Amino acid sequence: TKEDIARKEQLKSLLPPLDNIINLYDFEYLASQTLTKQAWAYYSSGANDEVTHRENHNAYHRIFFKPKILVDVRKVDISTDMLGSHVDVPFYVSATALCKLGNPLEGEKDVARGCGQGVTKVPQMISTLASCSPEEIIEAAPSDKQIQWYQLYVNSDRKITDDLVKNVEKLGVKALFVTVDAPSLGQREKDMKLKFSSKFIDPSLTWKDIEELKKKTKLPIVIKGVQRTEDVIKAAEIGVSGVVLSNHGGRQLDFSRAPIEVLAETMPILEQRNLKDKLEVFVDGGVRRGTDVLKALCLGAKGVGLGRPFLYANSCYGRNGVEKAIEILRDEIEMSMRLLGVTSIAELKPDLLDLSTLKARTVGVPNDVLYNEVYEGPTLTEFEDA
Amino acid sequence: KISPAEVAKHNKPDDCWVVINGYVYDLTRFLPNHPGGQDVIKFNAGKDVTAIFEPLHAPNVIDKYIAPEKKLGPLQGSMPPELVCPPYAPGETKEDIARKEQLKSLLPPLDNIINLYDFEYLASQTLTKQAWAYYSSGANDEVTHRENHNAYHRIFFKPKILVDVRKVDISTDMLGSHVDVPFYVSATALCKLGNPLEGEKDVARGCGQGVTKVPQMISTLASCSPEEIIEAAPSDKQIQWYQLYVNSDRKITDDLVKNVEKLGVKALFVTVDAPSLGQREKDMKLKFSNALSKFIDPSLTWKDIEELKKKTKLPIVIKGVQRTEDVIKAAEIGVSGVVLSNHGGRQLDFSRAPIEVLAETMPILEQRNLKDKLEVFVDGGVRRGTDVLKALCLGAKGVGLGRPFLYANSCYGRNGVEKAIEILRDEIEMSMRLLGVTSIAELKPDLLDLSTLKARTVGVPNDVLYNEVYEGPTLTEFEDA
Amino acid sequence: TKEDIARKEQLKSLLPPLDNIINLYDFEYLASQTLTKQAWAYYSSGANDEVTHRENHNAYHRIFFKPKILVDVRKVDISTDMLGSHVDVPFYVSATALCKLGNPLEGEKDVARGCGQGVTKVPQMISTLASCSPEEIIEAAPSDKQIQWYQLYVNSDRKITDDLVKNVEKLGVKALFVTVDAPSLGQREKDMKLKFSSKFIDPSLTWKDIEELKKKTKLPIVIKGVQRTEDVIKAAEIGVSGVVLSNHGGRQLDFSRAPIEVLAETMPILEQRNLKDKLEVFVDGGVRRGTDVLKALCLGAKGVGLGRPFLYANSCYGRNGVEKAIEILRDEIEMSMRLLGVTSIAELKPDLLDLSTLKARTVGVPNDVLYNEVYEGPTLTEFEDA
Amino acid sequence: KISPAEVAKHNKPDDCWVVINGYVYDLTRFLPNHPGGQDVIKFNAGKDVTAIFEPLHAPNVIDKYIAPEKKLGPLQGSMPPELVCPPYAPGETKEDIARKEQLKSLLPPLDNIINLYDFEYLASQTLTKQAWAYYSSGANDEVTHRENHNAYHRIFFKPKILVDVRKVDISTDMLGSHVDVPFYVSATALCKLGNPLEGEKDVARGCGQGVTKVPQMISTLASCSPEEIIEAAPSDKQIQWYQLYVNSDRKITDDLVKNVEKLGVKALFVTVDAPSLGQREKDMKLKFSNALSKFIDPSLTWKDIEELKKKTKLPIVIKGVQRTEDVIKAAEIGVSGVVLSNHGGRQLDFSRAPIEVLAETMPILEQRNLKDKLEVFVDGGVRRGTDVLKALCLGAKGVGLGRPFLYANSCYGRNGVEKAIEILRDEIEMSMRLLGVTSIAELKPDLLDLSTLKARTVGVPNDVLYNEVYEGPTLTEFEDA
Ligand code: HEM
Ligand code: HEM
Ligand SMILES: [C]C1=C([C])[C]=C2C(=[C]1)N([C][C]([O])[C]([O])[C]([O])[C]OP([O])([O])=O)C1=NC(=O)[N]C(=O)C1=N2[S](=O)([O-])[O-]
Ligand SMILES: [C]C1=C([C])[C]=C2C(=[C]1)N([C][C]([O])[C]([O])[C]([O])[C]OP([O])([O])=O)C1=NC(=O)[N]C(=O)C1=N2[S](=O)([O-])[O-]
Ligand SMILES: [C]C1=C([C])[C]=C2C(=[C]1)N([C][C]([O])[C]([O])[C]([O])[C]OP([O])([O])=O)C1=NC(=O)[N]C(=O)C1=N2[S](=O)([O-])[O-]
Ligand SMILES: [C]C1=C([C])[C]=C2C(=[C]1)N([C][C]([O])[C]([O])[C]([O])[C]OP([O])([O])=O)C1=NC(=O)[N]C(=O)C1=N2[S](=O)([O-])[O-]
Repeated sequence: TKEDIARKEQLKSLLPPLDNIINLYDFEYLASQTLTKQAWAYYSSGANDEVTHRENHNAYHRIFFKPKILVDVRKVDISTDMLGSHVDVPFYVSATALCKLGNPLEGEKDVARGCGQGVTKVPQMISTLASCSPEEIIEAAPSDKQIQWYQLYVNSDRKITDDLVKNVEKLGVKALFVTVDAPSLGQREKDMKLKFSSKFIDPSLTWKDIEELKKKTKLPIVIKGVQRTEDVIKAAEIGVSGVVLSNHGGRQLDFSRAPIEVLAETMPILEQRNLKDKLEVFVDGGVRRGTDVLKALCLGAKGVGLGRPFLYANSCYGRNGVEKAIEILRDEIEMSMRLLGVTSIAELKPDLLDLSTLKARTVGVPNDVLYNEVYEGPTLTEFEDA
Repeated sequence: KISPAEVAKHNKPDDCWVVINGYVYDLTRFLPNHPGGQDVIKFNAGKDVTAIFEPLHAPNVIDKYIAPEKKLGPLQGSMPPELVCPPYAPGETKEDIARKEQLKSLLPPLDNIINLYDFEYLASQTLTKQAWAYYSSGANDEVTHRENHNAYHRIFFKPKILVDVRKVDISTDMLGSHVDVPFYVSATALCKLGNPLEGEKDVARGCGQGVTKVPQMISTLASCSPEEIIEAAPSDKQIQWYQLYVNSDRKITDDLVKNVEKLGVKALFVTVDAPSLGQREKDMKLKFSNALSKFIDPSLTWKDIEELKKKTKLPIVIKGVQRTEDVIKAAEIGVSGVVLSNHGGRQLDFSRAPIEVLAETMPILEQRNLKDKLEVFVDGGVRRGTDVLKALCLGAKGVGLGRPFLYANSCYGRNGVEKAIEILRDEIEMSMRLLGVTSIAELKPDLLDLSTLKARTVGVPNDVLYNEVYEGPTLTEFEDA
Repeated sequence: TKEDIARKEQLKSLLPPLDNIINLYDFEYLASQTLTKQAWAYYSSGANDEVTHRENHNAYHRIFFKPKILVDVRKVDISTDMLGSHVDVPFYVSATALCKLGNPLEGEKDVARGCGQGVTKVPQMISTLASCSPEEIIEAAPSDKQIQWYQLYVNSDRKITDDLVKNVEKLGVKALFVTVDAPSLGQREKDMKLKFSSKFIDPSLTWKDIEELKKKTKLPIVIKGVQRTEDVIKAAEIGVSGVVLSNHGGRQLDFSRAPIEVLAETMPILEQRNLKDKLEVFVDGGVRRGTDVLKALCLGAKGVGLGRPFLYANSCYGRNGVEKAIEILRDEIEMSMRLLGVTSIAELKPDLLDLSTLKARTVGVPNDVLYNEVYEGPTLTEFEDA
Repeated sequence: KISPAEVAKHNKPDDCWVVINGYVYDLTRFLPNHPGGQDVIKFNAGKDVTAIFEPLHAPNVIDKYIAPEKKLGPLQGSMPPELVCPPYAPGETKEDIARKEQLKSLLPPLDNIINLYDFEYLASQTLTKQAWAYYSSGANDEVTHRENHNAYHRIFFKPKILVDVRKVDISTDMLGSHVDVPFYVSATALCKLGNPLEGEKDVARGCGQGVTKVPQMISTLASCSPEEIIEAAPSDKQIQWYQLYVNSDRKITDDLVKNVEKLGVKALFVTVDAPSLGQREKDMKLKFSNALSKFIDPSLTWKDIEELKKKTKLPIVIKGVQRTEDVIKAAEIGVSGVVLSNHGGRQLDFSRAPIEVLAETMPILEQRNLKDKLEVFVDGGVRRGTDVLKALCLGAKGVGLGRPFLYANSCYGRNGVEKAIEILRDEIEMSMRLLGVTSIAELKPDLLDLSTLKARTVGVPNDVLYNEVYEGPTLTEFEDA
């Protein structure tokens, strides 16, 4: 109801200067105060109780580092290559449907500008349901070396997909991410709630359709949305290039595991089934700090993705916001490796980690209301009255 | 003919004379065995209690429980005016109207309810204090009632991708019939507290009127008679199940089984987990400023259930089993099923959550080959479609809900019970696709991550001095705000 | 400061009628509002951070029951015998120094009246630093069969102790509890704090002094204050009768284990070293409900003790308070056995218990301030405005 | 002679000219290597900065760090009035006086402080915002800083009874000397933020004036010179230890070791866990509206420590080891000790708590026989006497505290540092009796319950809808109140 004015006093001239944004949560606190209710509902939502959405972040907290001291770390190099090309930093913007709800004027173009306008050029997955055409987004994209991938929601009308694959290969996208964790649109009750005052995606998809989609294209194929060791090993038996261990930001099945627990489980199997070199394994979901990024790289992930932080940077400070988020994260990784005693993404191995309490995901017995309610704790000292 | 004078006189505990609907009853022998505590009858002895009485009981109870020669006689004209008891609402102020504006249509239109918690919220705001305490309470500290639900959250899923999940089919077979859904309505006592006009006649209706029909379990302590509730059923194809408390006068029980069998209920669920009434302190508290009885016999034994099979042709399900050895025993006397339950945490506190006993029991049932010969149901704390799926993956034939159907029926009558069925039917169908399975038959434990099932912790007390002085990081302030 | 008047409007005629006290916590909420600050400080205190004081209660919550259904439980008998005599119920009032701070007019006499004035007669441990003489307390004691024990703080001046042992044996006390967990008076900073506006106990005590104290008396001897399996087995090698597994209500060493964890550990060793029949093992600390009592009895304890609940019942409703607390607890035990499917304290064995998470005493990693601070949960439905 | 005009001119990042105490300095080469960030120097370039400068630095720093020919010359008379910088208190309003009434004597009399948390509380109320942020902050999310202390609580005790604990003796030997206590004061940088007049000269004093004297570790970044701090020591028998950051200009480091060795410090603690400055976001935040440098060389290697042994006769302790393999390496190059530390959680977040690495390390040190040849110290989050005892039982020779001595010295100067020593000396003595041991030598791991050491959990998110609607039990209301 006419909040738009209050909200406008918020973003107009009260957002702080980008030089004061310390971490990816600041982009998120500011976007929750100014985005429109339906932008906010749609970007932040999770499926149902959002325990997977949050467990995704929190599972990073079950893993602690075992650093090395007295290692020369004057120079640290954080570039890696993902899926053939060499990339500046080991993370990427992952794909967000409808980026124009938050940044109406420039949509997923400003993200494209942000991933290539600064020193660091980060990859950008363009969403099949992006609110700006592939055409435009790739054209906004400031800088040759900055790479871009299409993620695909195969349609029931396979005609539309085949044309679309062909048209983006024409446009030079550098790989195909087929999202398979969404045969139906998980329930996101925050949306639902405010929406009170699908043909588009084919629920029939199958590994055979991935096999045929292989033959219809030359780009590399990454299945986005694996959540089991068994389908990582399958995506390897039908020969795709990649697999993103992901549960769609916890917007699809609640009580799906966090990707980092599934990565730590799958990688030893890959190594024992000898498949490890044959598969790029990416991981996204709830990654908010450089040490999160680094924990996933140490276990074997090739690149970790981020959806919501970029998206809220982009919605509050447009393409410049996305540049600042790209470097905030770039400095976190870089400072932490220096502190970890490694100098290059390939040095990042598992023995930099204490994985002994990775499975200490607990649900504690219900608090004792009454005992807690009569108990009074000690008190600090006081200060003279006056 | 009995004079008011003579009547009123006997207002004392070892001589309870009371009047209900212009009739005097000698309730002396009766009150220590009144299911809803003897306090009510004791206190209101020597009065005309009909307003307490008439709106909370099944129409058949005076005839069914009191010896014929205790129905004393007609009261002459009427009581003294301050001897007719007004409707029982302990602790309720004149609130009755503020909670009636609260419910009168400020209750949101029934197509805006997104989940089963919405009905809890709505009922906690509009229901009568006696009925909220009665419906929402657990035994003592309620740690088993909360634990019943949180134990679900110690289980994660292990989904399949790129499976054609175009058509998914959630229907199944429970106890001989084929049901549309894998959940049912468990027996709750006294539904008229929250739905004074229809009570159970409305859950008979929401369960059967729609394109999905859910099994209904009727309670031995239901505020409507089993005839009234079956007669309310709108569909000829919906299943009703009768739940039994066996009385110390076993002929009373024996007539009751014969009766519900003729009305055509389809199974007999014999509750065995309340030999004594658990202590529900929110209720208790509500009378102080507002445990045995012969009614539930505290002597049932495995031999009784052995004798009941012989008296009946309905399948018998033992409802209230809390450990594997009793699951295995129930199997050995050839009963058809067992409902793993702790009665919604209203009886022993620190009884375990049924999802955890089921994860324990079903592998022992498989290894003993008794697995295919006993259907195992589970209830307690099931609020979402993925709780139901966690139980079906571990082996339970069917999942019971007692409390969400009581708040739904309480705020919205039968269309609440039908809406509540759609919420949950959609949530299950919806996560069967995202799990990559298309039929209940495909739910297997290899779809669950069971490795932290047992990670039920009690953490050490924390340090109020360390945390009293710690300040966390802060977010950026706006230039304004 | 003149709170005494407000406080007096509290206890005078605003305490609820004893018939409305539902559980042992109600006695505690009411005593915290009316006791004098120094009574309250001294009764509720723990050593230092009070984590042992609370862990004592909470460790009961790590243990869940495995009940039996379809057991005739029309009749349940909860009496047991402790230390030779046969006792009504399996719990006892444990010893509280200075009971007159809360009940100034009748001190530990009203407790003595309370343990024998009703149907149930419960034991009463009389404290060496009780604020009423043994003489009086035993004389207040209404009823022959009601039993009473002295607990002893041996003095440095052993003369005073020897006379005192002899004088209480004269007075018919039924056993000696020597408290050994207190060679110094643990720091109870709530006291300390309000006290801003020892020869009495011998820190030299040793198992030899217990050996000699055996020869100077005929009463049975219980060492109160064992906290290790090793000294349970020692108290058995020098032949005393009992041992109370206790850490003095967590007023002595913080980070002492809860008695119930130590009981569950010690009892199998006793059984394997064959000593089990030779030792009564009691257990007190943080027992507040009948199911607590029952969990300790199932593992082998002979009787569980309670300090603070009796003490606050006694300070708010004097001897009648203590009667009501004795029956509140008596009905809890009795209802729960009925629900457990057992009919007699000897039926209470370990297999009535799920001890699988007894050691799930966890300290979780620090909450993530910022993530939690930007996250907003789902919302219940609302109700029309008006 | 230099004219104000010429000076002020160069107020730009690649030409920093600044005036401090009537003297112009060319600080251009210098500011990217200024330990307290280059931002301060950058911003105040072209001004007379003496009020920022004079009150926060050791008296010897311009002479020790700047090339002699950069000390430009005398400034002629004085700056423009709005070019003399006022004392740095970022984000502090005129608050300086409300916090000065706060501290002026409404600070409670020093014999009422019951524990080390009291000083935290008092300093958080009276200290300057720059100094509270600086002293109290951790890296990033601060989970290692809090975790440093809570890890203690995952260890319980296993006490002895009926042991004669009449006389208990807490004294011990650390690094060759015999100390009265098993704790010491770890090096904190900039003590003048919280104690502007004496800084470190007062912890030299509280540590030595009393009947108990505690070892003091002096920082390479101390706001007083190592001479001033040793000269302040009141007792001839107290131990001072020097902590080193080695600089990229190794001659600067080499002169510094030679110097502190002549002043008679007793050990060299070489911090190795901050090659780069951890990101302490409370500080950061305080300048926005208020990481390498050559100063700490990011190239030290095990060979450097190998070369330092040859240059020195002090024992060398490596301070900042976070894993067993580096404990074992430090042992293999024959250094005397290792301080298991993560620098008070100010450097890498998700580094482990030192009490847990020590429980891991000491059994591997015993089995390799290196156990007796390396003294292992531990710091981080030690606030009570039973934390110290948990570390001594597991093997640590001595426990370090950096932050409680900084709040104590900040609110109460040297008598705070002496009081803080008594609080902790009493708490240790006191629990050695209740453990039943009378000497540090008797503390062994068979006195600890170590079975839940590793029970460091992160629980699943909980269900805000289930808990939003649950109401717990309530206590009895008074008839009144
Ligand atoms: C005439 C014989 C009676 C029979 C056979 C009878 C039977 C029952 C039964 C089967 C219940 C269900 C218990 C539950 O689950 O809560 C009940 C509850 C109750 N009855 Fe009766 N009743 C009788 C007389 C009375 C009388 C005379 C009163 C009037 C004071 C009364 C008041 C109640 C109340 C208040 C409850 C609900 C328990 C509560 O307070 O939550 N009943 N009765
Ligand atoms: C003349 C050469 C200088 C030397 C050798 C020097 C040295 C140092 C050292 C060793 C520290 C300790 C760092 C810490 O742990 O926080 C420090 C801090 C600091 N210095 Fe200097 N400094 C110099 C010039 C300046 C100047 C000209 C300013 C004036 C703006 C200044 C302001 C500060 C401040 C503000 C800090 C504290 C860091 C904070 O803000 O928390 N320094 N300096
Ligand atoms: C957030 C989001 C949105 C807004 C949208 C979207 C998304 C999300 N997604 C997801 C992804 O990309 C990822 O995975 C992320 O997010 C991760 O996590 P974080 O935590 O970081 O956030 C998606 N996906 C796909 O594939 N596609 C698209 O488009 C998307 N979107 S939806 O579908 O959901 O709408
Ligand atoms: C809640 C409830 C009520 C109200 C009542 C009742 C009950 C309950 N129950 C129980 C059952 O049904 C179940 O189990 C349920 O509840 C579970 O939980 P949830 O959580 O889901 O809810 C019962 N039972 C029988 O059988 N009967 C009857 O009636 C009942 N009720 S009482 O007895 O308690 O009254
Ligand atoms: C509480 C208390 C008080 C007040 C006092 C006292 C006590 C206590 N104690 C202790 C005992 O008795 C026990 O152990 C109890 O308490 C248990 O716990 P609960 O939780 O229940 O509370 C004691 N002890 C002895 O022995 N003695 C005496 O006297 C005592 N007291 S003091 O010493 O501590 O004062
Ligand atoms: C807190 C602190 C400050 C203020 C400063 C500083 C520090 C700290 N550090 C560290 C040490 O000393 C230790 O480790 C402690 O702190 C532990 O924790 P607590 O929790 O106990 O407190 C340091 N270190 C060295 O070495 N140096 C120096 O100077 C220092 N400081 S900084 O660097 O960071 O500035």
